[PDB]
Amino acid sequence: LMGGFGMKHPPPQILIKNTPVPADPPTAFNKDKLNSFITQYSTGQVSVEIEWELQKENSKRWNPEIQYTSNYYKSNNVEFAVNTEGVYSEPRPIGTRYLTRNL
Amino acid sequence: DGVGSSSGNWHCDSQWLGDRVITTSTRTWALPTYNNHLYKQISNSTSGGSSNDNAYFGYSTPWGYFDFNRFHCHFSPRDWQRLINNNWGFRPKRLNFKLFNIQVKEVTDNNGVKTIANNLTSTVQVFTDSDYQLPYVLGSAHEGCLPPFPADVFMIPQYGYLTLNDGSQAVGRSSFYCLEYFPSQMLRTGNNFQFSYEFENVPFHSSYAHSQSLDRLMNPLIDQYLYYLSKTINGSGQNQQTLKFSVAGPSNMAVQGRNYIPGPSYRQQRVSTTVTQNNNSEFAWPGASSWALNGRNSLMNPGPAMASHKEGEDRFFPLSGSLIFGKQGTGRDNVDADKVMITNEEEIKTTNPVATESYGQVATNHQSAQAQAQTGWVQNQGILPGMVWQDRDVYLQGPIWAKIPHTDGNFHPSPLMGGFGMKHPPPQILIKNTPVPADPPTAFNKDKLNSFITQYSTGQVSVEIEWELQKENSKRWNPEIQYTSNYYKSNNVEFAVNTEGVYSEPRPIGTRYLTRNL
Amino acid sequence: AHSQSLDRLMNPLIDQYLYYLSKTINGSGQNQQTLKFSVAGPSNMAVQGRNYIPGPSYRQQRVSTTVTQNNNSEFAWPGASSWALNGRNSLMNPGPAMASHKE
Repeated sequence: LMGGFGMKHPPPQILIKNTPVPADPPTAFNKDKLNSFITQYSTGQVSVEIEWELQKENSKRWNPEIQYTSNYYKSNNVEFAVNTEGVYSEPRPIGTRYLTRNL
Repeated sequence: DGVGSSSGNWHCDSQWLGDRVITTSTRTWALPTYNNHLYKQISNSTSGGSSNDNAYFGYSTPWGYFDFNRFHCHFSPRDWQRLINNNWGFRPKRLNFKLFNIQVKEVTDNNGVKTIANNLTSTVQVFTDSDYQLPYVLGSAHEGCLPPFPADVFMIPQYGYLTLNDGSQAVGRSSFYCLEYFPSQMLRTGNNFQFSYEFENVPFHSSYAHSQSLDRLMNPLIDQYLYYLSKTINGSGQNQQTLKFSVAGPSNMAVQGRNYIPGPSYRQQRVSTTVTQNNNSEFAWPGASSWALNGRNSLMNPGPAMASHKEGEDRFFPLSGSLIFGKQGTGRDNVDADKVMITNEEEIKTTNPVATESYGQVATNHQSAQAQAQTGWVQNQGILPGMVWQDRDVYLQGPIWAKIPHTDGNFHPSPLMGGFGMKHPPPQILIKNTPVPADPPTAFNKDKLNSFITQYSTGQVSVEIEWELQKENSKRWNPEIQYTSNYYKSNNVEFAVNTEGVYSEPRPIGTRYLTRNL
Repeated sequence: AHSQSLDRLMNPLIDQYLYYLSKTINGSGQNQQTLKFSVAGPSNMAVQGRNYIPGPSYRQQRVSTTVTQNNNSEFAWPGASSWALNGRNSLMNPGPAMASHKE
C-alpha cells in the first residue's frame, strides 16, 4: 500500500554483530555469566549492486512529453547538491510517472 | 594460519533427520589464570572440616576444563519438546568438539587504572585425555557448564581432584598427577583445535511412561486356573480349622499369581512441602537414609529410581531421593522451598515401588497351634530374580552421562542421578594459558620464577553431538499427553529472556510423556 | 588398588548445581518449621549426590587379635554369620568381598 514491489521472499535480512570480548575474569570460578566486556565497535564498507530490468517507451505520440527537469533559474544552492556546511539535501520528492501511455 | 583470518565460523544449528538428530552449539568462553600457576594440595584442614565424614585431601591445578554434559547445553527448549513428544528413546552416537578464534589478553593494573592489551605471540595449551589416565571429574554434576542460552559468555571452571586420605593426612597410596606431564597442543591466535569421539553402545534412554501397571497385566474377563488359600478358619469358635481354596479371578485380584515383581527399594524419609504437616525437630541429617563407606556416612542422594509419591498425594517428597534444582538467581544457602525446583518422579509408579514406602512384608516366624502368624516390614529389598524396574528420568538441567568406575563388577551400571553410563565417556578437555614470566633478574638465581604477567584468553567452542532416535510406533487410539506451554497470559515468556536480559528456565522438563504398554 | 575412593569422585573446587534439604527447623521453640535448601559443595561433602554406591554387604562379627578387647564367652559358633540350606547351618566363610577393617 505504501509502494514498491511486494514479494513472498524478499531479499533476506543481513544481521551483523561484533562478538563480545570479555574483560579480565576473576581468579576464583563463579557460576554467573560475565557482565563485564570491552567497549568496542567495528567499521567497514558495504557494496550493494542490483540488476534492474527496463521496459522502454514505445510511444507513437506526436507532441512532446512532459519530463523531469531542474528549473534553470538562479539560486543560492544547487538542488540535490551539498550545502556550504557540507550537508546533502534533497529538495523535493520525485515521482516515477511522467511518460504517458494510452488507457 | 594468521592474525587477520578467522579460525572458524559460528555454527549453532540443529538438523532433524528421520532416525537421527545432529545438534550443533557454539559458545564464547573466557579462561582466567588459576592458582597463580601452582598445585596447592587442598585439604579439609585448610578451612574447617571438623567432621570426619567431610574429610578430604586432594590437589588444585591451574588447569581448567570444559563441562558440556548437562542437557540444556545441547538442546533448546523447542528442540527438547520436539524430541520428547515425538520419540520413545534416544542415545548419543558421535561427538565433535572445536576450539577456534582464540584471543589472549594482557592486563596491566597501575594506580588502580587498568589497560587490557592483546598478546599476539602468547599461547594457550589444550589437551584431551583419551586414555582416562586422570581423575574423571565430569560425571559428578558440578557447576561450570556451557550456558543454556547461546548469547551468554561463560568462565571455564578450575580443575582439581581428590585422592585417598586418613582424615586430612595423605595415605601412601595417594596419587599426584602433574597435568604438564601429558602431551598437549599449543595454540596461538590463528590456531584451532578439534577432535572427534564415538559413544560406545549404550541402551536407549526410555522416554515413555507405561499405559498399564505391573500388578495389572491380566485379562480382567477371565479366571486363573491356579488356586490360592482363601480360608484358613472353618468358622468362629474353638477347634475350627480348615484349608479352603479358591480360584484367583477378577473378583479378587492382588491375590493372583504373576510372573514378575517390582524393582528394588531403599526407603527414604517422607517430608511434606506443607510446613505444618512435617514434624517439629531437626530430622534432616539424623532421619536420613545413608550409606557408610570406611567409617564415613555418605548421605544417600538419588538412589534406586523409585516413585516419589503415591497416587494423588503430591504434598510430600522423599528427603534425599529426589533431584532439587534452583531457579534463576537462587541463593546459595538456606533457600526457601519456593525458590528451589523439586523434581517429580511419579511417572514410574507402574514398575517401581514408592520411595517412602516399604517394599512389602515378610513372615517373621513359623505359625503353630500356639504361635500366631507374625509378619515384619521389608524396608530395603536388594534384588530378586524376576524383578523389573526403570531408571531415573532425564531432564534439561540434568547430566547427560557419567563414567562407570573401573572395577571387578557392577550391577546395571546406569547412573543413579540419570543419563548414560559409559566405561569410556567422552574425554575431558583441559585447557591452560601458558605462563609468560615477568622480567627475570640479571644475576642468575636457582629459584623458580614466581612473577608472571596477568593474562587471560577467550575464544569459541563448537560442540556437536549426533543422536540416535527411536520413533513412536504406538497403535493407541485416544490422544497422548504432550508437553505444552500453557496459553494463559503472563508478564514474561517462559524459557525466554527477562527485561534485564536474564535467561531463566521456569520448570524442570522430564523426558517421559508418550506411553508404551508394560 | 584405587587411588581415589568411591565417595570422593568429585571436583573439590566446584559446587554442585543440585540442592539438598539443609534445615528442617526454623529455630528452637514451638511451631518453628521450614524447609531450607542449600547447594551441595566442598564445604559439606557426604551430602552431595553421586552416581554410584558401594557393593553389597553381609555383616560379620568383629573379633580383635588383642586378647583382652574380645568378650569373655564362646561367640565363635554362636555369634557367627551363617547361611542355612535345607535345615543345615553352613557357617559363612569368605562371603561378599568386603574391607576387613576400617581406617
